[PDB]
Amino acid sequence: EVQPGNVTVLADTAIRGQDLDEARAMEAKRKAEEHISSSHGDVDYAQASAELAKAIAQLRVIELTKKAM
Amino acid sequence: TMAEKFRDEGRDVLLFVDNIYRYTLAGTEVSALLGRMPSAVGYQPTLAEEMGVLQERITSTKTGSITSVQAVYVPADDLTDPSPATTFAHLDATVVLSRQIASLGIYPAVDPLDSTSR
Repeated sequence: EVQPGNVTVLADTAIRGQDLDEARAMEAKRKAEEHISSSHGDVDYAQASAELAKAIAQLRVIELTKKAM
Repeated sequence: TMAEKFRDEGRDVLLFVDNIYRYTLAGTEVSALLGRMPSAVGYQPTLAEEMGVLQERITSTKTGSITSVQAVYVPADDLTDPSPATTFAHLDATVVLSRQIASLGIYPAVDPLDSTSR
């Protein structure tokens, strides 16, 4: 887009067409039909969550401190 | 003794005891003066026998029946204290009341994960 005194190029991140975007959409439908769920990549949250789940297990604190709740 | 007289006459009776824990506490108060060595938590050595010799005659029989409700104090809310622990075995239905439920204003404060019945 060339303007009176400015010019801006609204580039995009990946090759765009119709042969490609259609394959992307086909796979987006396929992953929805067969309930295919990928994992995220967050190894940090994964380790922290596993330590937090193991630490809180069989803890039974509320039976012990007589917190009425 | 009065409940037993009414039972043997062929009737069927209700017997309400206001707090049976005091019956063993009064024995604990006197035990050491009778010259007997203390047991687990200062309780008399004959706790289970003093308790059984009473609760074995409060029963229904082929000639007549006694239905009984007994309040049982548990000291310091400790359900494992020797006295409640030895009392549990002598009852058909045990209803266990808890302070952590009463403090919520939920009355009667029965604990349904500990109340049980034969």
